[PDB]
Amino acid sequence: MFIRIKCFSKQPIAKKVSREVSAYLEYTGNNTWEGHISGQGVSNLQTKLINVGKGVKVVCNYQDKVLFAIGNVAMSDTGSVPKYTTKKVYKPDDSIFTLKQGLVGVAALWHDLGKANSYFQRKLRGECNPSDPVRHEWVSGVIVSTFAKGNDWLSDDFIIPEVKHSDNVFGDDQVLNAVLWLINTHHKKGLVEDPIYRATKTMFTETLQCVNVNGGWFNYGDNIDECYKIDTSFITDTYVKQLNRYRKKLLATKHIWFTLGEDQKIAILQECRVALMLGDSNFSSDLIGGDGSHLYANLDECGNLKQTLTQHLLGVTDCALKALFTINHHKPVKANFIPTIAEKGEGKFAWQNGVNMVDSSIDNMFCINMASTGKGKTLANLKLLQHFGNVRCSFGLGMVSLTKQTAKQFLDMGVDYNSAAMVTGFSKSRFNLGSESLDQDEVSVEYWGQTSSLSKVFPNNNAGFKNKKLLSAPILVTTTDHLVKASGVKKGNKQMLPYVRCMHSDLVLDEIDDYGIEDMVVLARLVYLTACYGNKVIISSATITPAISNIFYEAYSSGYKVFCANKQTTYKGVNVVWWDEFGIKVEKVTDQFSNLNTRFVNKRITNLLESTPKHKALVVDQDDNMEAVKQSITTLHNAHNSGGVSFGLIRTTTIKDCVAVTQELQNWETDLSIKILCYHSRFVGDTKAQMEEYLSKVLNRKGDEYKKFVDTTTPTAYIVVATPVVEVGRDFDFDWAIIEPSSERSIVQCAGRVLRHRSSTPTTHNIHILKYPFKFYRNSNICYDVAGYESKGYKLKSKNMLDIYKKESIVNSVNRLQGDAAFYTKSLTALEHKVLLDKLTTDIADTNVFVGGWQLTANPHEYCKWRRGTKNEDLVLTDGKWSGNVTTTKPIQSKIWRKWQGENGSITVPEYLLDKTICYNDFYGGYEN
Amino acid sequence: MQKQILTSQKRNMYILSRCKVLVKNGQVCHLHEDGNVYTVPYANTVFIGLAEGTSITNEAMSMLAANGVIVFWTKGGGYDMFAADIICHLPQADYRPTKYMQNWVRLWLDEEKKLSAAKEILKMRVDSLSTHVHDFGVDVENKRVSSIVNKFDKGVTQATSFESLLGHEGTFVKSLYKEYALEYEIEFKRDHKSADNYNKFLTLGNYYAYGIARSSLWALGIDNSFPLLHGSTRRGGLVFDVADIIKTSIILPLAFHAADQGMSNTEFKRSCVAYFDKNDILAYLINNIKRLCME
Amino acid sequence: GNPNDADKGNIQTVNFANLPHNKNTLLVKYNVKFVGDVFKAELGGGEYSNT
Amino acid sequence: TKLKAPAVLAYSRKINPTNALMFAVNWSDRDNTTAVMVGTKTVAGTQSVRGNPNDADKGNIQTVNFANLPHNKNTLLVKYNVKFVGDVFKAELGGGEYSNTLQTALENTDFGTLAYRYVYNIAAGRTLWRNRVGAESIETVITVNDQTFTFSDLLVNEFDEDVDVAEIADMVAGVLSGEGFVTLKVEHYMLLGEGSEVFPSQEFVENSKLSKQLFDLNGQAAMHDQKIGNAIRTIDTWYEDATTPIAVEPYGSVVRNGVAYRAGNKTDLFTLMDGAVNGKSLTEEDQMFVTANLIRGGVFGG
Amino acid sequence: YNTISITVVDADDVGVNFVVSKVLSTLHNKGIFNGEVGVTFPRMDKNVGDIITLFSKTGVDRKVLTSTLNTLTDFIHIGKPKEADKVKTYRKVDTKSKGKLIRRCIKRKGVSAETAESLYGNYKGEKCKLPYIVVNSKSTGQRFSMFLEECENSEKFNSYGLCIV
DNA sequence: AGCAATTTAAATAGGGAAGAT
DNA sequence: ATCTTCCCTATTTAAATTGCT
Ligand SMILES: [Mn+2]
Ligand SMILES: [Mn+2]
Repeated sequence: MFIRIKCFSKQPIAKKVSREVSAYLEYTGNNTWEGHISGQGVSNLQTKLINVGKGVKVVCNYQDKVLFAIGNVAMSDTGSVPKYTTKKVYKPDDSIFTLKQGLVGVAALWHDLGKANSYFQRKLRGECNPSDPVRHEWVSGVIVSTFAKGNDWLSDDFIIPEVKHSDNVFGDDQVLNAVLWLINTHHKKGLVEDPIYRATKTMFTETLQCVNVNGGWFNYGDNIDECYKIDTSFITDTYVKQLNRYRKKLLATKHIWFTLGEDQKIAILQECRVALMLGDSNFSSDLIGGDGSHLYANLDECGNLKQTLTQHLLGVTDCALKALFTINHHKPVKANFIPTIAEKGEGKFAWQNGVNMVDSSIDNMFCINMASTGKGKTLANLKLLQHFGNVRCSFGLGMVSLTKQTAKQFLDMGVDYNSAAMVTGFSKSRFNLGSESLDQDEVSVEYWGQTSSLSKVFPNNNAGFKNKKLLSAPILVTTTDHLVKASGVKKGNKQMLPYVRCMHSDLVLDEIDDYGIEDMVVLARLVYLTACYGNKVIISSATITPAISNIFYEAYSSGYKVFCANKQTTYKGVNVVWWDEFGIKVEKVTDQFSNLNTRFVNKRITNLLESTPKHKALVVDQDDNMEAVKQSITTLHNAHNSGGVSFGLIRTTTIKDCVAVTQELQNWETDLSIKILCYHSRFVGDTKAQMEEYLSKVLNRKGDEYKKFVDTTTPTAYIVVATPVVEVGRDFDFDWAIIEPSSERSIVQCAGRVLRHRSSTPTTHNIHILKYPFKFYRNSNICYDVAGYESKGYKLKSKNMLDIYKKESIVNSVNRLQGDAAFYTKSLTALEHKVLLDKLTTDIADTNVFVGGWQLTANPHEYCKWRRGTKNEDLVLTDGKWSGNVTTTKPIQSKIWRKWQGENGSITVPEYLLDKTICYNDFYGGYEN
Repeated sequence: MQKQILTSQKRNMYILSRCKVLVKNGQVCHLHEDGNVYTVPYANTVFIGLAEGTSITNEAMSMLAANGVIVFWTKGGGYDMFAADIICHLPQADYRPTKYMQNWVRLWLDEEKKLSAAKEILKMRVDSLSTHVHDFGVDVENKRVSSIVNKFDKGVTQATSFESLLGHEGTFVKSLYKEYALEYEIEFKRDHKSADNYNKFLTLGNYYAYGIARSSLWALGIDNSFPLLHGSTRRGGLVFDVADIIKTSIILPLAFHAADQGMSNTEFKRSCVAYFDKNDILAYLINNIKRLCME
Repeated sequence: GNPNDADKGNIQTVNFANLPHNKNTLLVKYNVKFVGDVFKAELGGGEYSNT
Repeated sequence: TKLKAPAVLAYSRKINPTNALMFAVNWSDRDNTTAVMVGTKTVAGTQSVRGNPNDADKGNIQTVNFANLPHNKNTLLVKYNVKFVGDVFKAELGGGEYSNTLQTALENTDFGTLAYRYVYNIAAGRTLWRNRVGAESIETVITVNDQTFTFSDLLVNEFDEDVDVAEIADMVAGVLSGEGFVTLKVEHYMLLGEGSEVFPSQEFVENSKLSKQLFDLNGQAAMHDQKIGNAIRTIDTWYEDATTPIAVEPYGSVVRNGVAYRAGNKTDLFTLMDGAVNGKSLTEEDQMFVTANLIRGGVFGG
Repeated sequence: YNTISITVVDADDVGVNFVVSKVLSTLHNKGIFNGEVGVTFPRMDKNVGDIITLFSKTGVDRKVLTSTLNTLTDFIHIGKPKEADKVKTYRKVDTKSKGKLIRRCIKRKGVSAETAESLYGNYKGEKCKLPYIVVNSKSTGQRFSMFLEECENSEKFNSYGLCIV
């Protein structure tokens, strides 16, 4: 590897980086180094070139592509290294940036006018309840609305009038309404409980007129008259001139505001709100010290009076203005040019040369990567990102362990921690034992990286470790919940960090089908927000349903419409890149996405069907599923075994179902040597982690290394009874599976856990589908709702899987890829597709995906909750002693193959099952006994 | 303190001539006798060498050794036929991996095991020829080179004494050196005290292969003071076996090509860097001693 | 099993029986009564028992 | 392989000491043994408990025991018989799929050293915890199979070489390695001084109850048999970071220090016996520790 | 003032503080603290500590006190005599509980028992929580607990090593 | 002997103004 | 408008000296 590093730094920092860059490369003179170094040499050079201080101006070239660029060095757009750099380059009709500046400046000088009431003064001094009857943002909104109703609010002297209690402060003037919504929602968004309003309201002001004081601001309301008697000590020199210059700025630019569309207004006001909380939290974090008394805004850690309200408003204004400037004029730090990506894929990765069919100069890209598992999907996503140049992306993945797997792939192929940042925000205690030096695994949290210039506008220089890893990451391999808060939050400033993260970075969401329906709705909201700033969305899901692919394209198309009309460019359409392991297709799609997507789906189906059938599923006829499991285990051991040893996966639905199947199979008298494992999610930290590592090392069938992790000498049935934790994110390879039916994507995923690593075709049948789910004996009205898309609004007419599924069927992604809306009441696949198009629709609703008008409100974050689960309290095992109503029990010790013990950790119990003892056990975790 | 760069992937490579080697402002550099200060990339240097009129200091040697750069001094040869004595500072403050030295000792003390290792290392130069084929000079797979390496392999297979190995060593060196001489149409005699460019390019490559061999041996902690091939003529240490594994494959055709094209010594330095870097000859030698040690 | 409760006391009461320290011999008194009619079943049948 | 330990696996106690009866003698009048009586003085004081604030006004007439030497005898005499028994490898509740493997894995145990340290803890005064403190003269007489042994100056912390302890250790190791039993009548004579207060063992009282019960057999002060059994097996100097001999426990755990020395660092007895029945090479010290536990006994099941 | 160290070692079988108290008793009974040798403890946080420190002005040698503590030599350690310009001197503080002062009211004021209960019924009952030692007293035949706390340095000391007045 | 702090000063870059075509 | 020349303008590099280890 031959690199060349050029440096244009000033001051003695130029000399301090010369020591390190002259420790690793030869000096060619004139502050230019050039030579041969290794991969990790480049890394050590990155780590000790960035850590040496601020102001490092380093460009590295590997062959002729830029390896890395330290700082905001413009470096290369076409040629490299400029000369007479200077200012005043373009100076356009910027319009919408002047609009955002005027809105943020006018609102930020009015965002805390409502702290001047006597209640907030005695709240800061501390002789009343610290919770206000009406929040000060609403009081400042009442001030601004009363001033606007009285005088002309855009060109007049200010003077705060006598204000009363107003239920609504939103009128008709679109720009005033924007300023009012920025003022009122600078801490939290208003929440609308009204069902008719949630049913009908769509527009900007027409929804904003329904935002009343009862949506969170009106806490208790007994001291309203003191909350609206206000002093007017803000009339000073610099506050009045700042208010005048920003109001006239808005006055001069609001003529382009009425030429915007609804989508524009929503996205622009979201940006304005994010910059306003950025400036407000930035000025509230630091201590300024000086004060002019008689009025105060915030309190220090000692509770003393600080940050008087005139200079507080001025500081929040300038900090929000500077926030806006750096978030709207940033050339963000991108990743290194990974040299182990750009070469050609060989063999089964040979489809990854589809990036040589995509244009490298497209400003936008919507990848739908429909490639099957085991083909290197995430490596292909990184290849697609690097085809357009240097990489800046957020790999948002479900589960901690899948982020760990993608991080380990990124580490061992070409990516160091100067470009990658693995973020899992829980600090799990799963450590690697055996040998610390001989590990060559366990990707960790260090991020030598490079701190971006956006950290100076965040509160108190961003944060410590976690938010520095969030914001400053070129490549952010993260759990997805660090990105879905970009679309907005209920309370606080947790929106700004993923918002500013997704503003300048691409978004790569892998296996989006494993998320929930509301989770997929907020993920497509994130896709729309990412496309709002021209970034590229890579979706990587093999079993995509047309509905999902369509609504994600429509979210990207609305976002790219926002980005196109935001830079005053005519919208040519979205560069959609359909991708699988058999080919690629790049089309400029502005309309008719459905026929092209279904034609690519049909081409992928015909490229999947002439291949040999790997998963032949038979739906059993035996009604009782207990003895159906027994007979199917006996049949698939007598048919599918490797010299007497067979691996079976009993995929069931819920935990007590799993322990019921386990306790039946343990007490089942047979000549077969059944060896039973329980693989559900309710387990203690230690025990769970141990199951994972063992299962990953015994079900690895790409080699014969497993022969030494199990007793393959004696003919044995190694059976793993598992819940849907096996069908998501597990690289497992079973000889056969017996599936309790809950949804068709569960069938396809548990087909993907059988012969995942081998290529031998089954002869007779490798999957035995149960006749009924076990909830049929508990609830015959609805049985597929647990881990399925059946529900109270979408009920199957019959629950028989002979009626709702094929008796003999080759299970692949084809049934999920096709998409059928008719006959959803008597087939599982059409039931699935129905729900997917009836929840992820092209409407705005309130919990929908095109959400417009409601982004202003708190409604999409309350009624569409990301990871909406049950109450979930956590019973914690502390050194062998349980906390709550747990009561350790003893398992049946009949056929347990492996049982790992646990002493620490915690189990997640729903509040429903907290009533009784969860009865934790070493073999199977939680049950009802 | 990080992984400190592994030795087999270290890339830079110098022999410094007529310059006092010092440290300015953090980095190791060398200052010639005209005021020119050229920096040494000590974190990626494999070895440095010191010719006549050179002088290194203490903290420069420390920054080379603690980073792990083996340093030798080129002069010291005073006999008529032999490269006599090269003085070589080992970085022993870095505590080395141990069991590779134990394996080398368990093969060194057993006489039949040393002979067995002597056998495989004599055909290691034969496979070096086969793997590292240059674009210029001779072709390795011609009838003459294959006939002589076949006679060499047949003779070293039936060998039973180290003096027979020394004799067959002499016929091998005479055979290759003279065949290269024939190809480049010159008369060649290997004298280290000769003004002919085919000779002092060969001594420069002797110093280069010496530095490569001590970096390969020090990367596995192997001392020069365990020569598995020994004799009256062959008394230099283990460096005169792991250095001349790669004469007739790497250095000697490169030395003959450099003495045929006939620019200065610096193109030969840079060509040695280029071929030791492109084919990873250092990592190749380390991996070969790796498959030697555990067998 | 778990070694992390090797700390703190086990502290419980048990029953004990020692000889007093003035006598050094333990005497055990019992009466063993061997009884006849061993082949008759006390409550079983009368064919299988006599065979 | 993978010889999994039985859940019922237990071993009997092989060092059985009697209760250490305590008498008052003189230093030169060693035959006149008068029994040390536990006196008991009453103390008037109101009760103070966390659960009953209403009962703190009146009650709790407590009567705390004590035990001193009489004011005419200056030497405390402690008599107990330590019974070492053989076949320490026989499990009483275990069986012989695991215990027989233990027999054939701990046959190379040097019982000589094990027994030495047992008889040295017998003789040096490890069985005399708080009443060897401050004694100007320590003496131990061991009577074993009509043989009398005299010990005067043995420092209890290190197991130094003396041929007297060694002599007894021979027959003790011959018992412990083979079959049978041996009985050591141990009488300790410590000259504390005229009327010095002596230290019997303590019965467990409740958080309330009385202040302190001293151990009584038929009115006379004594010390617990298991407490002496703690003294005899206090031979463990083979754990990592071994400073002082601790009592040989299956986890190397001392309660009074709040730490366990062999727990959680792969040197606990259970991992070593599973290593023995799976046949990895043990050193001499941990194998001696395992044999000392089997001499101590206890149920090892899970 | 030069000083010497007496550190209790290997006292796990017996509490450390019991050995500390026996060191105090054996230092009392065989002289040592005539009127000028005093004690101090470097580690009183909640325990009395395991180091006795003697800061006699004339100078304490190793030989006299090692002959004195011949009875504690199994679990004692004596450091060489070092010097210290300032030692942190402790004194004796005693507790009274009901009947104590009642008998005082018998023998000083000459009042009857019931009126002596009457003047002291709602009073007294102090509780010392200071770090302490447990001392055998030989002249008065009962064993008690003696409490030590920090006070200003006094020229004269008792027979125990604590400050006078 | 290398370096560090710290001064001292020479020079490099850029912006504004004015004069040419 | 474009481009050049020149004057600020101070920002930015290189040398120089010298205790300190
Ligand atoms: Mn506020
Ligand atoms: Mn504020």
